Amino acid sequence: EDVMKRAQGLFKPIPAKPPVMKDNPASPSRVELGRMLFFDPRLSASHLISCNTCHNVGLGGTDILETSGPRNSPTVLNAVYNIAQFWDGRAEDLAAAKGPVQASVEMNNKPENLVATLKSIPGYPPLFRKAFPGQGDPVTFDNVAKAIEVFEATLVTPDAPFDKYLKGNRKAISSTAEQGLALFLDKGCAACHSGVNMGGTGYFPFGVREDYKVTSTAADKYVFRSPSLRNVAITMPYFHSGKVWKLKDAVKIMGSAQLGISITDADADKIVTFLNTLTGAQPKVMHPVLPPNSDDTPRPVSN
Amino acid sequence: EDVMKRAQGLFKPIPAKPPVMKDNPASPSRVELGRMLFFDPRLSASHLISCNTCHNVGLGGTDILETSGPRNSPTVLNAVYNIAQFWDGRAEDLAAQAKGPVQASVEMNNKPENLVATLKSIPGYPPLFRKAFPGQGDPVTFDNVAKAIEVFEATLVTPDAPFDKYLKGNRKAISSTAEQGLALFLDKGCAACHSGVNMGGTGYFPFGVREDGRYKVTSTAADKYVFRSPSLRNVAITMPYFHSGKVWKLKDAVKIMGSAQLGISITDADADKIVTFLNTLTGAQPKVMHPVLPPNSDDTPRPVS
Ligand code: HEC
Ligand code: HEC
Ligand code: HEC
Ligand code: HEC
Ligand SMILES: [Ca+2]
Ligand SMILES: [Ca+2]
Repeated sequence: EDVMKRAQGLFKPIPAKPPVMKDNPASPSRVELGRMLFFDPRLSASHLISCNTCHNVGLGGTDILETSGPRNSPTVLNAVYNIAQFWDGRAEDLAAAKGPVQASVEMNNKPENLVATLKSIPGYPPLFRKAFPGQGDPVTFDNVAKAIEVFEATLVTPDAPFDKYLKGNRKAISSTAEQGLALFLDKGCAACHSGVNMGGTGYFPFGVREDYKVTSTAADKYVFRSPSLRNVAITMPYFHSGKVWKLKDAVKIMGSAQLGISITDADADKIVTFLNTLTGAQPKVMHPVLPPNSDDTPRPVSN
Repeated sequence: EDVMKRAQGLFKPIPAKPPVMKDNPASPSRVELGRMLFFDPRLSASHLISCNTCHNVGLGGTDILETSGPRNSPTVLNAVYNIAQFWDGRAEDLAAQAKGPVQASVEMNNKPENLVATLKSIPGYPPLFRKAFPGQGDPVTFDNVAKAIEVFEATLVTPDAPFDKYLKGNRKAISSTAEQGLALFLDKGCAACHSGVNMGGTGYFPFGVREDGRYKVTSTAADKYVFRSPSLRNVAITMPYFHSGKVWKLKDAVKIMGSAQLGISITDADADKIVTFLNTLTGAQPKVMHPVLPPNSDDTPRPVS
């Protein structure tokens, strides 16, 4: 199959094994701690919002809201395979500081309040000494993000029917889905939505905006990340703004004159059918049991 | 006309003003320190090699050699507008920081702590680090060396290429043949990968040119490597081409990029028009004063060989 072979050139399947992070080695106790932090709403100043609120592991790693400039929450699933870390920005700033964990935390908290709160919870410091042995002061923000990152690295979705197809089985997806794939290649979609994550590799001067929703940029210095399409069927709504609710409308907008690509409604349906093959196996995550406040834990602040 | 409006969609001209670096504010003394360090060969263990050796401001910010796995040196000119920092790697690793390009370059020829100890042994350096990073007890550090350099790098931009005058409205700034090259570049789909203010350097793609004058071809990286699609600004003057530097002639690099593997075929006539367009992307080359560097003391480490 030409189509299969062309697919195997542009994409690779998600490995079952969590990828190693260089300079952040995974260990049981570090992965455990990262899981606790991920579900602990005390990392928000109000004590109500955890990472799981906006990146819900039960809803495709996102929260099925438009936004929470406001942005749609991208999935945490397979985010460890994204090269491009942010929805949009100017070239120079995406080039030259804060990564996504820190940025996310600052949405509803201050790093220093976060760390002072963790220190006030007697169960946390012993877990940080186990997870970061050797350090005199292991409860720090950088260590919070390290622990969370080794947990996020286990939030991968191997075994999507498309991945079975990449590994050699032509029958793992329906031939309607195969027609959508063929269309996805020939129309040019794959140039931007490529590699092991089927996107997340780069930025383009191409946002979807209003004035109806259309692809555009005026000569404007902002560029947008072309997202991974993995699990796109269950991470609605779509695009940086979350303004477009249906996958089919998303596919149709992407059939813009501005990126080459003309597509019929019939083409769209086949493409959607193909995009439906990219839903992998969803991680089964245990809700952690969190250590209790002390009398000295800071009070919630409503915002 | 229409070809113009499409080009204004995809590309953006280089600003004349150095871009502001988040958390790395430019100041006259930080810029001056960064220029000194850039031209100081004592940042290498041999004391012979400076940033300017591999990224020569005289030669389009590169060194016109294949390689110095070994990689061709990308230009420093406008590098402040590259989002993608490296030639290639796996997705998960490019996602992480194994250090940025300054640290990694230094590691080609030296160790960071030897660099720092060398700078402290040069009496004229510590005071300049004090002026450049006020309020810090110990300002001579590896991170401060990179910060000083980066604000110096931020001045190494090339505004006013003929193509940028065209972006700004003037259709006569490039030849009508250049304009046909432009039309081709867009229509064959080149611009999706070589877009924005830097006309590339925005992303990684699972295509590298490999050993197959067409011994070289685009081939997929079903191993798990992706390659940066580079900025094509000043491409006419930063030969040889591709991550390995193996293709010397621009026109050959263009033909190679006419790959069916990327849904593209171009005639030889086509290639020539595209080359003509690419030649419009050379900007004004920065005029950089070679610094006068402070002298060793008697305790400055010896060169190694
Ligand atoms: C708890 C501390 C966490 C963790 C570990 C992460 N998040 Fe969020 N997140 C939110 C939004 C709107 C974005 C998009 C920001 C933008 O691009 O402009 C993010 C982004 C991320 C990422 C990047 C994922 C990727 O595509 O590579 C990651 C890894 C990440 N977050 C992890 C929104 C929120 C919230 C809504 C209020 C909350 C709460 C969090 N995030 C918290 C966390
Ligand atoms: C071929 C016609 C396609 C198809 C079927 C899709 N794409 Fe793209 N894509 C690009 C960018 C920069 C974005 C983000 C835009 C924004 O957020 O404002 C997108 C977004 C999508 C989505 C939304 C998915 C989500 O998780 O929100 C979908 C379903 C989608 N694309 C499918 C970039 C590009 C390109 C770069 C030039 C090209 C070509 C395409 N996309 C083409 C297509
Ligand atoms: C002196 C300290 C410097 C500075 C400030 C920089 N360089 Fe180099 N450089 C070299 C090579 C082969 C590469 C490519 C590496 C790869 O991607 O695999 C680099 C890369 C850079 C960059 C990134 C540029 C970009 O495209 O965005 C930058 C900003 C950079 N360098 C700055 C080769 C060498 C050398 C050859 C021996 C020497 C000496 C240096 N570099 C030194 C420095
Ligand atoms: C349309 C026909 C074109 C033209 C005229 C060019 N490109 Fe690309 N390009 C891409 C990548 C990933 C690379 C680096 C590959 C490697 O080094 O192994 C390139 C490289 C080039 C160059 C060399 C520039 C240099 O400084 O060395 C040139 C002149 C060039 N390209 C022109 C990526 C892509 C794409 C991604 C899918 C597409 C499409 C194109 N390029 C198309 C074209
Ligand atoms: Ca979404
Ligand atoms: Ca070169």
